[PDB]
Amino acid sequence: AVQNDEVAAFCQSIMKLKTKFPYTDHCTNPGYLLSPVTVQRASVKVSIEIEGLQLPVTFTCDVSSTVEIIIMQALCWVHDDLNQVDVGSYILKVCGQEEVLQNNHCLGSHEHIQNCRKWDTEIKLQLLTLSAMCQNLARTAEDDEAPVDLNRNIKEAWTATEQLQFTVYAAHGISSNWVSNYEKYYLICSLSHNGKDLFKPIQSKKVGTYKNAAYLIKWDELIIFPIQISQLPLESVLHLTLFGVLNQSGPEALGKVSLTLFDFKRFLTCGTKLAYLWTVMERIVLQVDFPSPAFDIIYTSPQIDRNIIQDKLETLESDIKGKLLDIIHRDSSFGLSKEDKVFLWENRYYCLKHPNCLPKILASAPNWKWANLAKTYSLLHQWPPLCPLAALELLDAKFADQEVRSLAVSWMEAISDDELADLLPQFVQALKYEIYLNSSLVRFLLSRALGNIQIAHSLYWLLKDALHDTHFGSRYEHVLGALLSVGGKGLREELSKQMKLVQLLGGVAEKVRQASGSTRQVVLQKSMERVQSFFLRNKCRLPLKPSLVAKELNIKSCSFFSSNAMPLKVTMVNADPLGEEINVMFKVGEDLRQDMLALQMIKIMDKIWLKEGLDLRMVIFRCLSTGRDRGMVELVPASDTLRKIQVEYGVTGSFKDKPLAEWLRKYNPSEEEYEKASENFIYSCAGCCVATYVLGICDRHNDNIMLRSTGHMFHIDFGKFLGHAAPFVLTSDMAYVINGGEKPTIRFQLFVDLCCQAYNLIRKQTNLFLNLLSLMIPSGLPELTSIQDLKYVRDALQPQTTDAEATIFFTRLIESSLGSIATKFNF
Ligand SMILES: CS(=O)(=O)Nc1cccc(-c2csc(NC(=O)CSc3nc4nccnc4c(=O)n3CCc3ccccc3)n2)c1
Repeated sequence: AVQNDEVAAFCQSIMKLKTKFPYTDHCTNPGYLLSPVTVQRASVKVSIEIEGLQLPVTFTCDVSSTVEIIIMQALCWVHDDLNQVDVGSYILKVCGQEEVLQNNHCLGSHEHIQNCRKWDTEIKLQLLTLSAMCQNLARTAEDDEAPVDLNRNIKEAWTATEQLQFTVYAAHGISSNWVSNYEKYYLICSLSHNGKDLFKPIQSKKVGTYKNAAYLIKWDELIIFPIQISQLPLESVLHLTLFGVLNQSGPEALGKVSLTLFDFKRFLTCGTKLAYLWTVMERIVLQVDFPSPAFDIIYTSPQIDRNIIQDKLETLESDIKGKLLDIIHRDSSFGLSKEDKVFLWENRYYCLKHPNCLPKILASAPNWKWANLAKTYSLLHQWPPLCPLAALELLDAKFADQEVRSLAVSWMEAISDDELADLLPQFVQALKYEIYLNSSLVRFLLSRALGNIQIAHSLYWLLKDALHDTHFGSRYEHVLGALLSVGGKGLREELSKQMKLVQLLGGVAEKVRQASGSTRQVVLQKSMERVQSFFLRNKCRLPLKPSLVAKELNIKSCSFFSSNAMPLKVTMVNADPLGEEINVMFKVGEDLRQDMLALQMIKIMDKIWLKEGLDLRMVIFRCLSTGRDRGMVELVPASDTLRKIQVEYGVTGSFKDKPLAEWLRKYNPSEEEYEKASENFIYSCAGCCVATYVLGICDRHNDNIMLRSTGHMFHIDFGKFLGHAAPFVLTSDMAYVINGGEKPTIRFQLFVDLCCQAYNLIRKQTNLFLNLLSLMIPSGLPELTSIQDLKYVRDALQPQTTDAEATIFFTRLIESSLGSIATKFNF
């Protein structure tokens, strides 16, 4: 009955958000995907199709020049004098791909450009105007005008002395497999804020089902906490963990319930409140009765302190300033001893010069008591703006305060769509630490989605994948409903076709696995015919890369890889005849979400390196979980497992060093071509080695390691992630490729330099990797479950030590990985 009120006011806020994104604004409503930029620290051939020219124009562009000047370098090839064409109208799309280049960005800073250079493929763009560039996704006047629908006494609280108490009445609708399995049941009640218990939990008494009511458990027990309303922060949560002692022939948790002690309008919970814990998907109703005074108790925030605290200061230098600087320059807040905490908290007004340390300060607060909020808030308002990545820590569970979080979101406005897009999973998890449906965060994400179609696309797939969390399933239903609503008729119809495609592909995969031995191909062709029927009545965009528009299935290219998963090779025809055909893997019966995380962490190491001008030539491939234990995976062309290389070589010749080199000589015959390709191997192997050690991917064998024909090395099956007890292994044929001989060369010295440089550049961002892995804890991936799992990664990243002693540390890992051939080299 406030739940309906809360939703109603959300919708009101979301209508008001929409008014800032009118259909007419091409900036915020372009109707097309933007080709992604990743800002980079020389020259290239671009081929541009031009309307009314039989041949496309090919010329050299300074990779450093802006798409804007390139657009008319290309009008200068057809037009001798360009006053009689409006350059503004013209845009540049990638051939085959309904994605448009960003005028005010470098050519070199586009993902599509960096990728072509890496693979040495033809950059193929199309010159065209806004009028002729597909806009089927654009929002309409109807969409903007349309409504938002989804899928008296006053005591203040600081004066309220009433002790927090409530009666756990009953649970209703317990299944009959429960009434057999367990005799008695019991609730563990837990009171928390900032993700931590305020008091030790209180157990209810142990009670069986009520007389003549096998669907009902009745406790009718008053529970009293040793705390009064005054002492409860606004974001205080109640957690009733229902448990069940097994009948003869340790009681198991049967479900959890969340209950905010205040509601969205700051009023304390009064009266009877119902919550729903889910077990299949069957709905049990828990009745908690809170007191009903004649009066409403409302949380009021303290009186604001306007004092501005600078100018004259103690400026003591007894090494106390040095110790403060030491903890300011500490990698992170992780491991920070209670002593380091009080020290910071006192010299906090001296730290005002180093904005990105605020998280250490807030985590070193003595408490979040009403009294002390006034001085913590004063600081926050005079505090300088934080880097968006630094602010991310302030949306973790640790900081539940609504002013901290809302201010973290204001600093984050600074971030580019292009960087947020690779950070969306973390942001979708953080939504579990907003106790209220409306919040600065969900408005920030919904407003970014309105303004940028890649972000709306990715939010879609990530919210759908969060619906499956039984505890937060309802929160995410309302966030999804608001996104789908505010996205328009255009966006939703493509997302429906996209949903429809993945479901059919999943059906096909299930049936192919069910089919046994021969006739598996015949089953694939028969099941694929329904997808053939689906494309006959629909053009559809590819979920993995919605820039690609499939129109048709190519059945004779459609295949199944030979594996326990039996993944399918889905080949599709591009709807643009300027395009190349579409190849993806659809895999069923593996939870891809962890594969997705490995990839993201690798991609962020890439970006960190590119930032500092280090290019390790990394293969960056996409993976999307479409539901639970299924999704679509990018296929890398002209690549093969290490195993398969060694096997092929084993048939002719018995030299262990020769196989990788012989495979690369076959696809790169010229000495220059072989050199270019072994150098791609040096660089990409180095990135792979660093990534393997930091992320703890210790599972690397001849099957997990892949090799593109161009020389680039990469990993595919991230089965073991953050693994505990040489973390990477360099075989003798890997060594041969880097040396380019069986004796060592300065190419091996280039390999170690690259490993160490790249390693230090990741250690300088230790705090980003920790925040990005903590924010994924609530996601329920098996080997990322506690704040201990992070410590292994921090341990691997060795942050106390200089770049000098880290370089010695990693160089010793390389000596160790070489195993027995290590003796051939000099360290
Ligand atoms: C310009 S174009 O459009 O015409 N070329 C193009 C474009 C896109 C894709 C393909 C394509 C078709 S088949 C393929 N893959 C291979 O050649 C190597 S196999 C393999 N590659 C993996 N890449 C990544 C992530 N994962 C994988 C994985 O799992 N595999 C399968 C590994 C395997 C080996 C042996 C038995 C079972 C599974 N790319 C072409």
